[PDB]
Amino acid sequence: IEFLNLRGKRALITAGTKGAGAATVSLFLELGAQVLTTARARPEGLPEELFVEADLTTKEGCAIVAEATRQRLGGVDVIVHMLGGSSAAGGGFSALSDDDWYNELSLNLFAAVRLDRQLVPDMVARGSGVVVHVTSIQRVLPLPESTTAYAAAKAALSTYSKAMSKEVSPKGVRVVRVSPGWIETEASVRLAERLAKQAGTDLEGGKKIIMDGLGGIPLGRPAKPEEVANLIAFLASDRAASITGAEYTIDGGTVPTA
Amino acid sequence: IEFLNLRGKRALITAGTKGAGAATVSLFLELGAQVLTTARARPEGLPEELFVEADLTTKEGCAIVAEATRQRLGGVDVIVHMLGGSSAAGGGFSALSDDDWYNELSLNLFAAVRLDRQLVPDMVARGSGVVVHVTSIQRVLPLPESTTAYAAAKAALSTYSKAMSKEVSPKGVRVVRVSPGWIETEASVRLAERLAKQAGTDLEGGKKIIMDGLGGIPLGRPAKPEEVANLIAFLASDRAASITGAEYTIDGGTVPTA
Amino acid sequence: IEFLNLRGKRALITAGTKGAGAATVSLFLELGAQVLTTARARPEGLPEELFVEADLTTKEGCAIVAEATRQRLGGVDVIVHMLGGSSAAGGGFSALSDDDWYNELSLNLFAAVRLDRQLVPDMVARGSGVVVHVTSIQRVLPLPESTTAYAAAKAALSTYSKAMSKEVSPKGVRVVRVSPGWIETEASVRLAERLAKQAGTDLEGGKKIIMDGLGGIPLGRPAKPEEVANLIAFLASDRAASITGAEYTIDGGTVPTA
Amino acid sequence: IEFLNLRGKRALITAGTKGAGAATVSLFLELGAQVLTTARARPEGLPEELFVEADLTTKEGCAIVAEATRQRLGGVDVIVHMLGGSSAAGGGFSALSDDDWYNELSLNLFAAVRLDRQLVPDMVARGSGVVVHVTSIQRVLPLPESTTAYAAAKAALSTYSKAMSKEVSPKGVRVVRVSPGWIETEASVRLAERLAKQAGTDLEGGKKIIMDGLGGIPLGRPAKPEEVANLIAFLASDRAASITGAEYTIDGGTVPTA
Ligand SMILES: [Cl-]
Ligand SMILES: [Cl-]
Ligand SMILES: [Cl-]
Ligand SMILES: [Cl-]
Ligand SMILES: [Cl-]
Ligand SMILES: [Cl-]
Ligand SMILES: [Cl-]
Ligand SMILES: [Cl-]
Ligand SMILES: [Cl-]
Ligand SMILES: [Cl-]
Ligand SMILES: [Cl-]
Ligand SMILES: [Cl-]
Ligand SMILES: [Mg+2]
Ligand SMILES: [Mg+2]
Ligand SMILES: [Mg+2]
Ligand SMILES: [Mg+2]
Repeated sequence: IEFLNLRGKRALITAGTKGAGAATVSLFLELGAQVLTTARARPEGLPEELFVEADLTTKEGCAIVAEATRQRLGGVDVIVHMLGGSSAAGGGFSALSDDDWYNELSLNLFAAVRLDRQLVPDMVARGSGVVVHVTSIQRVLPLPESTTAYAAAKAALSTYSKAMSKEVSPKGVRVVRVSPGWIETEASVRLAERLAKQAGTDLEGGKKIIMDGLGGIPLGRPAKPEEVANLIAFLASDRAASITGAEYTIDGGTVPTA
Repeated sequence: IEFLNLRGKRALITAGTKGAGAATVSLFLELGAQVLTTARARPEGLPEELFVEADLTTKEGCAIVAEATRQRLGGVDVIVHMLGGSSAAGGGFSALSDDDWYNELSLNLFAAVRLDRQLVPDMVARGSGVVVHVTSIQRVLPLPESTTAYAAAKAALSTYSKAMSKEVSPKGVRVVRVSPGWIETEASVRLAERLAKQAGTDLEGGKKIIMDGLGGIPLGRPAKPEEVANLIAFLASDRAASITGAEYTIDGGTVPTA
Repeated sequence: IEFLNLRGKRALITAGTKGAGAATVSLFLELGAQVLTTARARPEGLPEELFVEADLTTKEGCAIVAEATRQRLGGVDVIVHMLGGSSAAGGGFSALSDDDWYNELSLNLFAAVRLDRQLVPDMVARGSGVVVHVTSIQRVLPLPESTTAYAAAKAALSTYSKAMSKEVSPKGVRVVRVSPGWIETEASVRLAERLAKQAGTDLEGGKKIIMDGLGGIPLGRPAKPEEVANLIAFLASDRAASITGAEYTIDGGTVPTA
Repeated sequence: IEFLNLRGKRALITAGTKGAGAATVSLFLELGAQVLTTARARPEGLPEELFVEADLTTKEGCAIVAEATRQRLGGVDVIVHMLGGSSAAGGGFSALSDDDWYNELSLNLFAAVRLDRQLVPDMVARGSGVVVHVTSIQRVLPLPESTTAYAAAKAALSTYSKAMSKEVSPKGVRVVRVSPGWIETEASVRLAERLAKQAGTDLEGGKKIIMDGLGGIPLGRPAKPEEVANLIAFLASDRAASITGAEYTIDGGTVPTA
């Protein structure tokens, strides 16, 4: 039995170069979806048809991607908003400049907002489709050292997503959130290695430092990119037709409240 | 590609006679699981090996089922606690007798507690497994007319489940909650028909009365039993290995908060 | 200016022998309220008129207190449900017996339920009054070692309280929850001292052990009994006439989610 | 007994011209605080020393107010961030322009962020003080017609506030949120009257239309400006010394979840 498939579905998945983005692109293709993804620069190995080059942190980039989506897919059945991250330095709330706030909002909130504004009305007119906003456990569990503005932007995204669900769910478009905790990437593995040029070393000890900083991960490990992809594919499928306006956390139990 | 399967997995699914319980039993069997389910009386059509007869609202019934599980399955990889419901009359909090409170707790909370106490330690010793507590959106969104004690019992279940996840997730047993809104069953369809011997009639109008009572369902319809089964099977599978200590709501958007 | 007073108000405050219970009794008397409080045995120093002797963990005790309230106060304007606690040993969920579950529910949930059932309808008939359910941060942030059933019972209480608020708030009775974190009592100070007959000693070090177990208290200290009383008196006063159906946390920031 | 006072305390209360802002200014002055408040233009009746003229929706305005605070108060013990509102038209998420998003963020989020960045470090250096972020129930309960961006901005504010509390609470500065539902103002009373030039008329009927739009208010009426002021004064006082990192909702029970 083929429990789940995405055959025929046209999907825009933002930021599919690496990490969970790449894993989600890869899984969607496995499941039969036609995929368009985005990056500032196309990675050398993958088909030109799969990528549109753009800076989604700018309104010009969003305009380009929305149009490319229309031209390449002809329409969208699934949007997965994966673009996100934080580049702010540490030092707490008072070390955040106007630039930092603008950067955090542009990356984590505005790309989804701008793309949705362009693409969702057509989905509503058709009367079917799914939008997945990838938020972050920091939206409920903020970590202040360098991610105060990151957390705030993800909280804006989460509530924006719920608001949109209230509007478009009655019209047949589902809108869900996926909220990951720590995801194991090349970047994070190197971060774990880094925290070992400082006191300690062992890598495992480095990962422990990171996990303790989150308040501990009951599962004892971060999520793999493929595991985030798994949840997103499930939510985008017809096996999830009654799921909308909800946030599905994938964090190994990190968020410690019920 | 076979995205999801449950081959080899041994599953206890409580209360599998009808509704979402029956749909979950049916889906698990489709996906290759060995299933044991429970009811006060076996339905006439289905194999004797599939059912254990017991009253899970009593501690004797729970003792019987735990032992039957050991004898028939030899061990458990997945427990899905589906037993739940409310038999209290209306009249608000002051119309709830001591019997009503006892009944609501015994049905919605104590069966899971008693079974988990017996079965989960062996899963922990093996170092693998999944427990699914089926709660209810009323645990966060209580409706006072007849379901004040029902809501309270489901809230106890939800927090109990989270507590257990904190303890056993580090030992390799995942513990998740599935929180349904209104599920379309034979009982509810007849309820919709009933609210038409009162003012109105149209059935569709009857379902509207029910949905308005919930504060509205953005999706515009209740969940189907098969849709609840879909989510439970996903959570029980290895595609969900990083998901624990979380509650996954399936309610068409009913809960109106982010 | 006398910002706040409780002159003329008749208050039942359960479990007022010590800790926050005693501090709340004391503050209410300071603010002009007529108070009735409860204990298994009256403390030697305080007026007989102030206390009714009863075991509120039994339905007989609740019946006695409700009647004593009617006889001594003639009516109730404010009920503060402070009775709560946990006597379960450690060992996690599987070490909880049927007795443990019964004890936790009887102490933390059933006394409020039984008393409310008797007393609240008269408040509703008058069309004014306040009920304060003292819950616990464990209702959202459960700690599994010895307090799995305690957390579950407090979650039941919290959702029960919200359900009741939906019913009686439109009739002019406010129903609010106060959710304390760690409260500094004689018992807890001795617990801090105890964890020093084990590794360490310093008392301050003992309090650190406790706080770390909670995941840390940002404020850096537990709440004082008087501080819990402060919040309860505010909520019971006419300065809080628009506050109902809400839970007010007093925990020095312990709960780490927004 | 003088339960509560704010004598000696120096308070910046933003946006104190009308509504809850004016009521909070008035109450703080009653309780002995030295107050500085803000508006685009000073209302004709009140002392020049009480107001600084500025447009807090701009970074220049925030710079002006922070400096005026330093000159007029010499230091700040309490900041109450009351500035907020929405000017977006209806039409749902797709009717929100880039200007709308910028306006909603600048008004509801950025004024607090910019002021806090300037003023909070000095409070931290002193080791005492309170910051109150006035959010909105829409941060959890978003209403999509015209307030999608408003809700998102208030959610950003709420999580930002929690993040800051984690950082500065250990240093002796408390950071709390007050989350109002509908507040009765001149503007809203006229809105109620307006919805009567449309179908209906009765004013009471107009207020019913508004309340139904919120999903109903169990209390049956909006909060008064003075009632919001009451809660803010309590939270700013030494009677609330153990309350930090929490959000206190004042909405007559509107938010329907526990
Ligand atoms: Cl990677
Ligand atoms: Cl496939
Ligand atoms: Cl929704
Ligand atoms: Cl059925
Ligand atoms: Cl299969
Ligand atoms: Cl967990
Ligand atoms: Cl004490
Ligand atoms: Cl007084
Ligand atoms: Cl309520
Ligand atoms: Cl006004
Ligand atoms: Cl005063
Ligand atoms: Cl905090
Ligand atoms: Mg910076
Ligand atoms: Mg009854
Ligand atoms: Mg025990
Ligand atoms: Mg607009």
